[PDB]
Amino acid sequence: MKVQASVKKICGSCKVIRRNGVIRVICSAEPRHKQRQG
Amino acid sequence: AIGLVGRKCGMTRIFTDAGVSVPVTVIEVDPNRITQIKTLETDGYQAVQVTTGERRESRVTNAQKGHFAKAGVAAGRLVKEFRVTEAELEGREVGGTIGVDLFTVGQIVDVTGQSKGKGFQGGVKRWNFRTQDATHGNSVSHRVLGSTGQNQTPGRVFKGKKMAGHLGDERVTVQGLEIVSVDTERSVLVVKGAIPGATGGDVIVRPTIKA
Amino acid sequence: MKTLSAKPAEVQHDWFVVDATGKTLGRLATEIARRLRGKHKTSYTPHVDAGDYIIVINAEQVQVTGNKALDKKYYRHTEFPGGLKETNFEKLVAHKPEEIFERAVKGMLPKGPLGYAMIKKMKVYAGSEHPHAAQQPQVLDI
Amino acid sequence: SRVAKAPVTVPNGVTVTQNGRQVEVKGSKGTLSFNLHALVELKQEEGKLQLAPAKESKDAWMQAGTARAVLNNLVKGVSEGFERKLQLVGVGYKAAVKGTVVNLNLGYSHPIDYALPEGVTAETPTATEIILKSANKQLLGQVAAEIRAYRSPEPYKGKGVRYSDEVILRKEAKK
RNA sequence: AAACAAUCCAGACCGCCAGCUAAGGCCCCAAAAUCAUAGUUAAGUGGGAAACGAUGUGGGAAGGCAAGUCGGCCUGCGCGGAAGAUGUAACGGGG
RNA sequence: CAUCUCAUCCUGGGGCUGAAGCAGGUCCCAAGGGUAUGGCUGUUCGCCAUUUAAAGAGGUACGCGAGCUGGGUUUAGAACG
RNA sequence: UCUAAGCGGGAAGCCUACCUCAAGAUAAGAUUUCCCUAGGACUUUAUGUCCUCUAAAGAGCCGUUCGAGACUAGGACGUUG
Ligand SMILES: [Mg+2]
Ligand SMILES: [Mg+2]
Ligand SMILES: [Mg+2]
Ligand SMILES: [Mg+2]
Ligand SMILES: [Mg+2]
Ligand SMILES: [Mg+2]
Ligand SMILES: [Mg+2]
Ligand SMILES: [Mg+2]
Ligand SMILES: [Mg+2]
Ligand SMILES: [Mg+2]
Ligand SMILES: [Mg+2]
Ligand SMILES: [Mg+2]
Ligand SMILES: [Mg+2]
Ligand SMILES: [Zn+2]
Repeated sequence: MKVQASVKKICGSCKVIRRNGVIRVICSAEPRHKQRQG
Repeated sequence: AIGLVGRKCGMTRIFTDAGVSVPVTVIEVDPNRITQIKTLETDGYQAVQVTTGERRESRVTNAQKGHFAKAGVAAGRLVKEFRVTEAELEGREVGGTIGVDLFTVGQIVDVTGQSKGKGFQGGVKRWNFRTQDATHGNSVSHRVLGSTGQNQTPGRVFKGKKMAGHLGDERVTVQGLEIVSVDTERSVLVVKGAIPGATGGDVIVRPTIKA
Repeated sequence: MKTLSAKPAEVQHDWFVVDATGKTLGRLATEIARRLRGKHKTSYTPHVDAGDYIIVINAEQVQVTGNKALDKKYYRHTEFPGGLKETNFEKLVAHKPEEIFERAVKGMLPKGPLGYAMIKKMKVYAGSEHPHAAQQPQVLDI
Repeated sequence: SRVAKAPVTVPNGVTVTQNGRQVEVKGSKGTLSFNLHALVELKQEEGKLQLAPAKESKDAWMQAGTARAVLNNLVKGVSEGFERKLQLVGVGYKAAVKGTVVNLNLGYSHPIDYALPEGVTAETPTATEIILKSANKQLLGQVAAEIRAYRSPEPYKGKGVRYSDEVILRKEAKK
């Protein structure tokens, strides 16, 4: 998980999510793309 | 937890067959007499009140005389309560007697007593404070406190600060001691180790709370 | 002629019971404090306690809006070097509902001997039953 | 809102009642329930459930679209249940249901056991395979996740406890 | 305006248990609307802070394709970015 | 003799890894407790020796002389460049 | 699609849990037991005053002292010891 101020898609398998007022990025292809805005 | 009230009689040793010496404290138990049973319906909680010892009738007030005569028991030297449950309040009735056979050899107990009083004591004894230089120019400051604060922030001494004052004479409980012997004909318990107080003071023995 | 003050010996406090089931906390507290001070009486005198007795029942059914049940904090300090203590609204309401009304209403009253004497006329109970059946309270629909 | 605005096919035997904000189903596998949100209406024909919004707002369509999707599963299950199957991969791992409590051996120093809840049942064809079967789909998924969480599958040799229809990432560890 | 020489209103000759207003205000502390009408916010935002990030949500002028769907601009109000030392402590408080 | 903060040194819980294992790197959560003795120099610091799970970073009049010391600096003597 | 409705797991941290204090907690709580049951006038007419009678349960002063103690407080005993 990368905790960043600027989170965004990286590949075509990145999905942008909103959980509990936190914007996240989840990727089902490779787990090194997980991002959390913080 | 139901227990016994006794008197600390002294400290001894017991050699075992393997030659090991075991330091032991002897506790004398005059069998306790049940003076009252408190229950949820009239008190709010379950307890067994107990007296032990003896008192001369010229030192028992008329109120305590009536309270002791309401049961069958004779007046003892103190009265004490034990918090219990039912399945522990099973066969206990006023005019009953609890003896040393409540315990067994190899049981773990807690013993509470009143420790010895040391009077007004300083920081070195009360809180293990360190002393200052003895001879390197030190003037009159050997067992003194040193600093007690800061400078105008916060501008006060904090609460719970460690200073000189009265030491000892409190209620102290020692957990985890073992029963070494239960002598029924002399009515004595012997436990392993040290217990708080002086010889002759009132101690309370009850099963261990940790288990 | 002149404006007369109410005599404490002529004051007559009355008894009322108010049910708190499903009610906003502060919008009830303002009414309770206004009744405790006596502002609803034409003999109101700011230096005299001409208020009324209030009984609150079902104190553990009082409500808050928004996210305050989890987010409203109650604080305390024991006056030891680090003794700040914190709790919730929802932990405190299922465990001590009397203190929530105590704080909410006492913050809305004066702060002095007469304010201490007014808060004594509020009686808060968690359940549906109170012990003051001999005083004959009225149902105040606040 | 395509999921709402559509009806579900209620076969015979299945029974639905609405005494309150509750809706309970009764078929052959068992009996279930579903509380409903305060902005949804329900109007069955005879075997055709109808979930509608009340006041027709943005939130009500979203609430009805799931009110439909979950009771569709309730009625889909009480007649024809649900089945999940887990596989154990790696030598030594083996599971065998002792009556109603599952005993797993997953490369530990102590034997693992899981006590199932009342709903789900679990059977054992061979050592390296478990099958759970139930009428509640949520509880079945929960039981599957709870058993999987013991030795979740690893990416270097694929060992562990897996779902059968589960895609496992895989790596090699050269230098 | 919590408290606050230099800000806002206003220039105290004395007395009154009379009346109208200014700045600022009208749920309680604490005087006066728990006033009326139409909207926005869900963040206690209001009641502290940037580059930048994002299918939050309301409004507007247009486009491409054939039960609609796609993504683009202009905008109202919000979200993240947001760590400090005695005690809550960045609405005076209750709320 | 202390007291607080967290931008966490150890211990506790995690995500990613160019993560086989053991051990690492990095980021997140976490302030409950703990967090060396010596040689040199007035030293704070620093270097070195030997330990430890670890030898954190800071605020408090660079905490603390109506609690102690007085080695440095910064009165009066004397000398060198 | 872990969240919008609904249902979970999860830390030396938080609340309990262990020890000690604690109803001046002025909201001053509870339980057992013990003690006090005489007459007259009288007017600022109400828990009103005045004069004889009475003096309980108990507490303290005092004494012998303590493994209790600065002084206190606290524990034991005072001839039936
Ligand atoms: Mg002594
Ligand atoms: Mg001197
Ligand atoms: Mg000396
Ligand atoms: Mg001050
Ligand atoms: Mg002013
Ligand atoms: Mg007013
Ligand atoms: Mg209105
Ligand atoms: Mg941190
Ligand atoms: Mg050194
Ligand atoms: Mg040497
Ligand atoms: Mg200094
Ligand atoms: Mg000097
Ligand atoms: Mg000179
Ligand atoms: Zn990706």
